[PDB]
Amino acid sequence: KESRAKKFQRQHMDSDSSPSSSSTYCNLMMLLRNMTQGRCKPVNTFVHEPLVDVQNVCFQEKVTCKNGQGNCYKSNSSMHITDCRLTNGSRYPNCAYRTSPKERHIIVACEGSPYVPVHFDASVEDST
Ligand SMILES: [Cl-]
Ligand SMILES: [Cl-]
Ligand SMILES: [Cl-]
Ligand SMILES: [Cl-]
Ligand SMILES: [Cl-]
Ligand SMILES: [Cl-]
Repeated sequence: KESRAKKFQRQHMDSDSSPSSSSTYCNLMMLLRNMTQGRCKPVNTFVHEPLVDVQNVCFQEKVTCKNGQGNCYKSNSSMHITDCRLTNGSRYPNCAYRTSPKERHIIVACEGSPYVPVHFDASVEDST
């Protein structure tokens, strides 16, 4: 049983690991974070920053969510992230991933009291 805030942490936070993800990082992390149970989650982004830094994004630049609804916020700073993409050849229960580390501003949807990230919306390179 999982709140949206807890689901966000499980799926998208990886505060305590190195930014330069090796080629097997997503294979290991998608499994460890329960994103290969029932189905292979096709795409996922992990953020290698402190929780407080990601939570604080809810109080940074307000931007439009990709679907035009909800309240989204773009980080002031470029953060260490890793994109994970399900390989073409993969099929449940065999879930293989390509790992792509990068530094990007994150855009998250926020809600609740406390007002916290509940959805990873997008990442972008450009500031402002
Ligand atoms: Cl950083
Ligand atoms: Cl790609
Ligand atoms: Cl990518
Ligand atoms: Cl999400
Ligand atoms: Cl980009
Ligand atoms: Cl792009």
